[PDB]
Formats: sequence, structure tokens, C-alpha cells
Amino acid sequence: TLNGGITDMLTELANFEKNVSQAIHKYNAYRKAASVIAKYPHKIKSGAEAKKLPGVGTKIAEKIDEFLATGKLRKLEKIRQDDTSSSINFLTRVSGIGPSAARKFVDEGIKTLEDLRKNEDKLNHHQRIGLKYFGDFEKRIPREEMLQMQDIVLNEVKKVDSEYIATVCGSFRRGAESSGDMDVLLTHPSFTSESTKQPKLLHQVVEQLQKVHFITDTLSKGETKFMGVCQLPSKNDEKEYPHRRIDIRLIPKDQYYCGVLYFTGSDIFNKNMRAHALEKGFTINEYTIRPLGVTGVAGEPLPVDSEKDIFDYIQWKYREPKDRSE
DNA sequence: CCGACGGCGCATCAGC
DNA sequence: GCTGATGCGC
DNA sequence: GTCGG
Ligand SMILES: Nc1ccn([C@H]2C[C@H](O)[C@@H](COP(=O)(O)OP(=O)(O)OP(=O)(O)O)O2)c(=O)n1
Ligand SMILES: [Mg+2]
Ligand code: NA
Ligand code: NA
Repeated sequence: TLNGGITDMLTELANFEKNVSQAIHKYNAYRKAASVIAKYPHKIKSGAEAKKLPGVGTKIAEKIDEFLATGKLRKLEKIRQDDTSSSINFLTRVSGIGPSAARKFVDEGIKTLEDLRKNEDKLNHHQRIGLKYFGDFEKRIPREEMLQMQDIVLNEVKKVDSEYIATVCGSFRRGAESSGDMDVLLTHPSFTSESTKQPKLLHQVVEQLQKVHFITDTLSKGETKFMGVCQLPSKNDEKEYPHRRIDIRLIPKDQYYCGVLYFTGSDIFNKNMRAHALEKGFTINEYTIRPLGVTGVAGEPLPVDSEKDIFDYIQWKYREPKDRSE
């Protein structure tokens, strides 16, 4: 909020390069600088002052100078005018529609919300649902609602099997007063890093959550991952609650610490961490942390009994979830 | 001053 | 059907 | 786009 201007701008360029140009790296490089500048405790009064921070080279330094002076960015103004580019940007705002399929829709004439509605037969299942709820999916979930969702997820999970453990990670675990979606990490003793004693472990909780009408729809669903839609029950005469996005990851009981580390994010944080890990000589995934051998090859999984053990290996002083919102 | 750039589950399509 | 590259997401 | 080899 201190440098809302500069951050917002760079966030926009990021979407452009990601959606239109299909430049994932330029996308990443643009948002990293968004985070560092957002973290920066001073109202930046110069593109030079900005270049100092990591992830902020000279291009972004020149843009920051322009923005500071004019109040706008010509490069961004022209992208807004360009009907094709600003037509893809909109399609990607639908879960299931990435940079490619969006560009493929422009090439077929499908460019607006009403075009997708009439050509629903052109969309795959995920895109179809992403469209159906598109309106709702733009609305952020307040903490109060997040809490009510926690009870239901946990209380239903317990009813299936008491040995289950569900952890609402994401922006929730980071103490955000508002979340984008609902990320739910799940563990059960029957599923560990070398032995699986029960085939339908995730199917059980999903099925249950559906039977209680909490899980309205199902985007994707594997045996360890689930993307879907849920919605808090409503009272009488009250307008229904917006349908919400709910991810449900099932990590092996013994790898929890690595799993929660990931599912807690933020993604920028995980990127900056796994990058640094790689520099320190380690590769951190949502499963384990391993050494990068002598030939670069990832060695055997190192022992972790807490989140801190991970920060320790890479020589990073521990940081609470409330401080991982980058 | 030229390129590399965190990691992975599901869904989907291609070649066999 | 199985293997792998590719979209798209978290 | 940035930044390190
Ligand atoms: N490419 C990515 C994207 C996300 N994540 C992490 C960051 C999050 O902790 C979690 C996914 O959660 P969300 O995508 O729902 O986003 P957040 O929960 O971080 O924020 P919010 O939902 O408030 O927008 O996985 C990651 O490691 N790599
Ligand atoms: Mg989330
Ligand atoms: Na810099
Ligand atoms: Na999308």
C-alpha cells in the first residue's frame, strides 16, 4: 500500500508477459520485484533507489522513473488499447484457460464473457466450471468465512476417520484477513513415504464433503490432489454464499513439514526459498529436502522434524508464516 | 554480457 | 493401453 | 527482466 502504484504496474506487466507473450520467466522476474518493492519500507522516490533492491534491474528502473513522473506507463497504456492483447488477458481470468487456449479462442472469434457462454461446448470440463463460477471466483473470502470453512472441513474429516489431520494452509496460515481460496493439507497414518495401506484415502473425504453439500463441484481429482468448488451453507431468506475454490493436497504423514512449508507459501516465498536452497546446495520440493550431490544430482532425503530444520539446512533464520507473505 | 530461471499433480492430446 | 510432451494450477 | 559466470 506504500508503493501501490509501482507494485500494481509491475504486476500488470507480469500478467501481460505471462498471458500474452507467454514469457514465464519475464513473468516471474516482474513479480519478484513486485514483492521486494512491496516489502520495501519507504515510498520509493526514484528508479535508482529502486534498482538497489534485488530483482530490480535497469528496465524496471526506467519504468519506475516514468511512472513516478507521468503517473502512467506508455508501454502499459498501449497494451490496454490493443484489443487482441487485452482480449487474451480477460480469457485467462477463467480457471482452466491459460495463455494458449485463450489465444486460440481469439483466433476463433471467442473474445468475451458472452462468447464463452454461447460456445460452452468448445470448453473442456475445468474451463466450463471456471466460467460457471467466474463471477464468484473474483471475490475474496474474509477470515470469518475461512474459519467457518475450517470447522466443516475438519469436523467432516474426523467423521470419516479420526486419525486424519487437516491443515488449512495458504494465506490463511499466514494470518491474512482475507484469502483467495481454501488450501487444505491432509495427512493420514495409512499413507507414508514408502507404504500405502489404503487406496481411497482422498476419495473418502471428498465424497463425504460432497455428501454434506459442501463440495459442489470437482475441477481435477487425483489420488493425492484435488481442485474443486465448495460453499458455506446459508440460513433462511439469506442470499447464498459465493461458491469458493478449494484445493486439497494429501501429503504422506512423515513428510508433513515439507508439505506444509509448500502449501503455506507464498509462491513468491517458495520461489525465493527453493532458489536459495539450490544455491546452498539443496533442492526443496513439497515432499522433502535433498542435497545436490557432487554432480548436481539430488541425493537422498535429509531428516526433518520441523519446519525450522528446513530453514536451518539452507542457513536461513526461521520466519513465521505471518512473515512469508511475499 | 549471454542465458539460465522452483517443483510437481491432473488433464489432454499424439504417437505407437 | 502405455509413454511422454504440453496446458494449467497450486 | 535480472543478474551471475
Ligand atoms: N507455483 C506455485 C503456486 C503456489 N505455490 C504455493 C503458494 C501457496 O501457499 C500455495 C497455493 O495457494 P494459493 O494458490 O491458493 O494462493 P495463496 O493461498 O498463496 O494465496 P491466496 O489464496 O490468498 O491468494 O502453493 C507454489 O509453491 N508454487
Ligand atoms: Mg490460497
Ligand atoms: Na537490482
Ligand atoms: Na485462467
